Amino acid sequence: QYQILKYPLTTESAMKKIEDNNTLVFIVDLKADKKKIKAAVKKMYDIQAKKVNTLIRPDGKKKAYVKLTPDYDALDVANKI
Amino acid sequence: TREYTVNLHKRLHGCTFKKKAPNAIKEIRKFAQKAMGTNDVRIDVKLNKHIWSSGIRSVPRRVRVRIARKRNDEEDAKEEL
Amino acid sequence: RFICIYPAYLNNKKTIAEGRRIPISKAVENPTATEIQDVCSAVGLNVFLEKNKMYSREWNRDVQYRGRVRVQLKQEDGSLCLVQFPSRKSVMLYAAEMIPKLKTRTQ
Amino acid sequence: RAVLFVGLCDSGKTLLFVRLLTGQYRDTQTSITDSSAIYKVNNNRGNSLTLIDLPGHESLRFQLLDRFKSSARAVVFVVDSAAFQREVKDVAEFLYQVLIDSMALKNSPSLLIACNKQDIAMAKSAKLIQQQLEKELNTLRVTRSPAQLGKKGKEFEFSQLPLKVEFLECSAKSADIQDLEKWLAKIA
Amino acid sequence: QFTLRDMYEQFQNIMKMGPFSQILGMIPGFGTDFMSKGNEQESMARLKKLMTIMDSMNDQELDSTDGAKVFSKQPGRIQRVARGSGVSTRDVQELLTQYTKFAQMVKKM
Amino acid sequence: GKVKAGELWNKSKDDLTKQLAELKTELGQLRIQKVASSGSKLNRIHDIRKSIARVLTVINAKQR
RNA sequence: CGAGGUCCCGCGUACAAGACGCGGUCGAUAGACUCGGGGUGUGCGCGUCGAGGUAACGAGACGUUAAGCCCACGAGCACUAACAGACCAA
RNA sequence: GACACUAAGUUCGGCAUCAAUAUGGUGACCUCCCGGGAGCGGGGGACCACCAGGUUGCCUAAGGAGGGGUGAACCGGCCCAGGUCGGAAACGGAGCAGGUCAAAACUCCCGUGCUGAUCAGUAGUGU
Repeated sequence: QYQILKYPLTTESAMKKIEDNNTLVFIVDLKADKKKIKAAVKKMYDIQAKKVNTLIRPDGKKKAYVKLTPDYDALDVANKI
Repeated sequence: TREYTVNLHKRLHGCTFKKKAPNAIKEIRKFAQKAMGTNDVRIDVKLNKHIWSSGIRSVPRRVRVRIARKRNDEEDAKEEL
Repeated sequence: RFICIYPAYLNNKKTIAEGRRIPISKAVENPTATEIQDVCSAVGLNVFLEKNKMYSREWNRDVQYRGRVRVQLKQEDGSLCLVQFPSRKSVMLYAAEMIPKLKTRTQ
Repeated sequence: RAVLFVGLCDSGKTLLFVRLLTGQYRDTQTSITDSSAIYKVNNNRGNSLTLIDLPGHESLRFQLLDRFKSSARAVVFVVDSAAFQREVKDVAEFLYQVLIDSMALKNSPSLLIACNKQDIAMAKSAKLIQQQLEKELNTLRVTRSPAQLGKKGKEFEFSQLPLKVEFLECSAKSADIQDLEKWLAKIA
Repeated sequence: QFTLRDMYEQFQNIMKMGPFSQILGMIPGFGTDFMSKGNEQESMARLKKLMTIMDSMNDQELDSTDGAKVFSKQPGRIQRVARGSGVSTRDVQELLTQYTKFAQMVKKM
Repeated sequence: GKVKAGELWNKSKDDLTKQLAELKTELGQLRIQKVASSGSKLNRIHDIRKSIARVLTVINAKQR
């Protein structure tokens, strides 16, 4: 069975999104969509997902931009990994 | 460092008229190279503008050029007067 | 109390001041402390090789160029070990002559 | 110390020299050697200077300027103001060497350009002679076939020189040498 | 531009501030076990030996934009430096390689 | 490797699940490290996957 | 063992390449500048006039102006560039 | 008037500037010994280069044993830090860097020899 989340995407752009818009970026698989990404994220990091935006690639994976609630706020969630 | 009157422009009539300006620029370079053995041929933009004043086709018959030699190796730096 | 024999002593490629002790006519190409010991030990001479010692007038630091050889001339009582070997010159020369014969050189 | 009078032939060196020493006129011929004499200055202390008149002939001018230059407290370069227009190039060329010689000296002598023969009608003014000489020395420092004149990138002018340089007008024919005796007093 | 003389000078400054060394151990921010043990005496003796090798070099080699290059084109120079400093040919090439790595990072600094 | 098939069958239904959720965690942390470049030891992040597969296979064979 | 020649440089009475011809400071070979000789047809600006229009404004006319602009020719003129130097040769 | 030729003048480079010797040095190289456990200590011959001031050849139109410089990564000589080598040590050796120099070499500037070029245009003679 395949897992939803693959690994965090760490990049300059992902950092700006974390710091300034408070979102988290992940590599998931291709067909997780989008609900599944939202749920998976919650249950893994104990947070409230407000929205998910998804893109196929190219990489052969899928990228999900997951924005969290303001009280969750995100710099911290990412710091523990 | 001395002031010199470049004809050789007269020679530029031996080339068709729509291209006299580039021929001019070459003649000035060769004039100052010659007389003036110790003279490299950097042409300050002022000279270029002088020749191109009435467009590519209508170069003057003469230009007065102020030129300077430094002595060692043979350079020359040359401008309009 | 043994004596000292540095390859510089037997080197025909060295000048006087560079450490040559025998006439060029008798000197040798590039004697190695090893070869020196190998010909001395094979004549009945008591000798040991000081592999790492280096001759003071030897600017080079390579191997073929270093080492020292020690031979016993007299015996504690005084008698020479081998009548045919009074002096040091005697050994140097004897060596200079026998090395160009070592199989390893005629090869 | 010595005051050297130099200049082209016929500029009036010997007559000025005579006028300064006697107040009179005298006939002269082209000079073939230098002549000298003591001059008591017009100021209170009345300092004495040794005026030295040097031949202007090309074959003698530099040989004698070299011989006396290190003894000079001052140099008076005499110019025929009436013949200036035709002689400009010859004047500038000689002055050039005089400027150079003067600067290469430990204690540079003070230098005057005496625009003589003003009594003649067609005489160019000292102002105009200075102007044309600057323009001319300006070309000479380039064409001249290491001490140099002023700054290479700026048009030559006497003020750029590491030397006291003055211009005045005069006439050796009594004469009109008031300013000259004033200057000689001033530099004594 | 990091020359061999520049490296020589940095080595002088580092050795100089070595003793000193007590005060440096009395300042926080250097993590746990700052300078313990104990390899500061041996480490400095090393820099000094490299300095003695550069003492056998000349001004051209020392002020060259790339001192390692001056020895690549004229390997005879390597032999001289080694003779004068009582060191081996390999030791001089080692210093040269180290200088190369040092200068690389200095421009990367 | 470090976890054999016999040992998986040895374990109780509850121990497989506990072992399962354990392997997942090791995996998740390996992927985090790999994020975030992972210190390691490639042979294991691969073994973690196969281990998990075996457990699931056994859970199925045994009926949980 | 140096007569001449090639290259070179500045140009053509020559010319598709090549060739040919001339000159190279003992110089007028080319350019610049000035003048001569030529082509157009009177410049910008300003002044007066101008049908008129309160005025603003105003096509245009005259004067300054044989002007202005221009030249692939000639002359004067070494100012600039023909430097520097190479090579072949019984 | 104008040109030539000899003598000759100015100037910047113009061109050019021996040979063989004694004595004492410095250096290099070779060759014999004595002493010594090494680094070495001690002593005799030979050759070459150069230097100091000193002769003479019968030597050239001139030719002085003049005064600087540089000394090269090493590749001239000295003094040689460090390090290196021999040594238990004392010391000694090879020696880079650095410094240095009557005495490797190479170069200038000086009287004297040739010698380009320059400027003068005088002295005579000739056309």
